[PDB]
Amino acid sequence: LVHVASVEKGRSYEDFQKVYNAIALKLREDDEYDNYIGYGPVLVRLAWHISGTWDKHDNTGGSYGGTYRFKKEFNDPSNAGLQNGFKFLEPIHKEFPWISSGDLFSLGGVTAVQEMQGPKIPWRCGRVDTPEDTTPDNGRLPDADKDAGYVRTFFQRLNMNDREVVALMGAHALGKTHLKNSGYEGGGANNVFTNEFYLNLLNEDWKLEKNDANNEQWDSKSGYMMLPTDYSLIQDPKYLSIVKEYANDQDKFFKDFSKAFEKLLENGITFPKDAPSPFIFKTLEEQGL
Ligand code: HEM
Ligand SMILES: Nc1ccnc(N)n1
Repeated sequence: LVHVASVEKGRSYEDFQKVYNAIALKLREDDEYDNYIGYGPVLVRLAWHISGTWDKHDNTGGSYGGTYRFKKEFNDPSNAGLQNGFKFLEPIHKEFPWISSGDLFSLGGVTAVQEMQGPKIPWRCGRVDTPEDTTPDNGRLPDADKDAGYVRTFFQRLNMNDREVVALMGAHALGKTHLKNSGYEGGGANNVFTNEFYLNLLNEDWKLEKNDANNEQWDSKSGYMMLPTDYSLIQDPKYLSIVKEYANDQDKFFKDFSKAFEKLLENGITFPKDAPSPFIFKTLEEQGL
């Protein structure tokens, strides 16, 4: 099963920069969302969830087909809360109706990372909407209650190694958990992309507590929170070494995150040899906008 990237007809970098800018300007405007976190974190999560259905064994799922637009996927319990991100992107899609759904959802993630002062994430266009029957069944996204071995095995299906997994999980500095979405609560209100996930894991005093949904999570008195799967990164000796590395090297974390996140967003896609090079979008700030 082969998904060949096909550039939206006649479109070029400048077209996609316009879409980036519209997302970025709406991120700035709609600042009240989720007690003033804004939509950055939820858009990052959306990009990851639409990508994280991929299965390397058969090339099912993945970002290419834009299948999150179909009810089976939209309604996955694992996706509860992402409807907020989809509704954010609706007016962007109306303005730019030519962009494919997978391109839009993945570009939303890139835009959010960059506008939150994260690394540049190169991004390629050409995902093509596929029909409803290509939607992957629910259950491909990861559970949060499990341990390091679960996380390691889980990510092999997405062709991610230990460094890639630990880098990707640094996104858990962003936003928060919401009890009514996932059965986990808390984390604060951060909307700046930094390496603080790693620092927090290493330097906070963590307690294993039960939340109001009767699930265990790790809490600190400063207000940070780690899921069991987050905390597993300091329980496993191989993950812990990498956590330490990123805690101690912001640039290294940014570079490794960028490469893993692009990879995630591109898994499953065949780029023809004469496809455009990846685009690196300017932030609003770099444009003086
Ligand atoms: C073992 C892997 C992972 C597990 C089990 C997991 C689980 C979760 C859970 C349960 C939440 C809370 C959702 C809610 O209640 O609203 C969450 C939030 C989030 N996740 Fe993950 N996650 C994983 C990996 C990732 C990865 C790889 C990324 C992206 C690179 C990511 C990005 C985020 C973001 C940005 C949020 C905050 C959402 C918001 O503030 O609305 N997660 N995750
Ligand atoms: N453990 C997590 C996951 C996502 N966001 C925050 N603030 N904490």
